[PDB]
Amino acid sequence: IVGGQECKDGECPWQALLINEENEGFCGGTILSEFYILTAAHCLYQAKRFKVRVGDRNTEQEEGGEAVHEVEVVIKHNRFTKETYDFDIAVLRLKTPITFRMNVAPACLPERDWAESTLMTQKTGIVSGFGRTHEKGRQSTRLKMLEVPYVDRNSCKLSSSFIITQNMFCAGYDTKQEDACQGDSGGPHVTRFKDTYFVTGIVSWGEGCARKGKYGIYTKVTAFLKWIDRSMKT
Amino acid sequence: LCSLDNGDCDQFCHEEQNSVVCSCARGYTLADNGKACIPTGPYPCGKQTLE
Ligand SMILES: O=C1[C@@H](NS(=O)(=O)c2cc3ncccc3s2)CCN1Cc1cc2ccncc2[nH]1
Ligand SMILES: [Ca+2]
Repeated sequence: IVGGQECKDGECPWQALLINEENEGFCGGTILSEFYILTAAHCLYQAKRFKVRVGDRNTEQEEGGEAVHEVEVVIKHNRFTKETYDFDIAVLRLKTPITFRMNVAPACLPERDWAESTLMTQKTGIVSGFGRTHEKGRQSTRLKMLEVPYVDRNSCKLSSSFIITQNMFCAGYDTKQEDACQGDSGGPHVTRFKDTYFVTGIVSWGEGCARKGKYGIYTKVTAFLKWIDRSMKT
Repeated sequence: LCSLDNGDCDQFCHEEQNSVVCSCARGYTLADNGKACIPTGPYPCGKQTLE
């Protein structure tokens, strides 16, 4: 995350991290329930073998609440397309259930219509992760969070150099040096409504990170709510 | 209706038969006032952890 602040104790409990064979995080995830993690389908190509760590806030000091979980099933969207990042969504069923505690809790799944009219019309959403703090920097050691305004679909479609399918949306700033980045991918985009956070997006991609005239592109979770529900039963 | 302050609902709002009906995410129970959402157990979804 470029800019923004680090998540303080218990502020981003739904944050999950996908870690590779060498224990380094390469993508993010969102805790949907004790058995399911919502991530980006394009991350499943980032590493051969990987696990999901939860309750982590400082990858440089075992604070106690951390918990590593093996992945039992990887449910990638059948229509995901590598060349364009379309249908960038995947659900992970864990071998063992996540025990909710401080810094380990799920994000709420909203209902499509209500989310699109009420949640996505909010001024802002919240993106978070352990991803780079600079376009060409190193991954972050501390979990960070950034308030990213929702971007008008057209101003966003116009700004992008690649096709913004109906399965994605834009968020972030036009010029302000604040934006998700590499490593944050697959991570959560949540919108707060009356002190309860609802998952509204999956960090998908972007042209660089926090570049001017460019925004952050997220997978439109509201367009895959029926899909998520079915994947969390198989 | 639901366009007016979310229909007074804590969470989901749907306009049925020209009326407003509130509902909640899995893990919550609609309060007796049919608007508020009460958590079913500990660590309900969408809530930052305090203990
Ligand atoms: O800079 C970049 C991107 N390269 S490109 O601009 O040439 C793009 C080429 C491309 N081709 C097809 C669809 C979308 C793109 S974007 C790819 C990922 N990344 C790194 C990157 C990952 C990430 C996650 C969240 N926010 C910003 C982010 N930038
Ligand atoms: Ca730690």
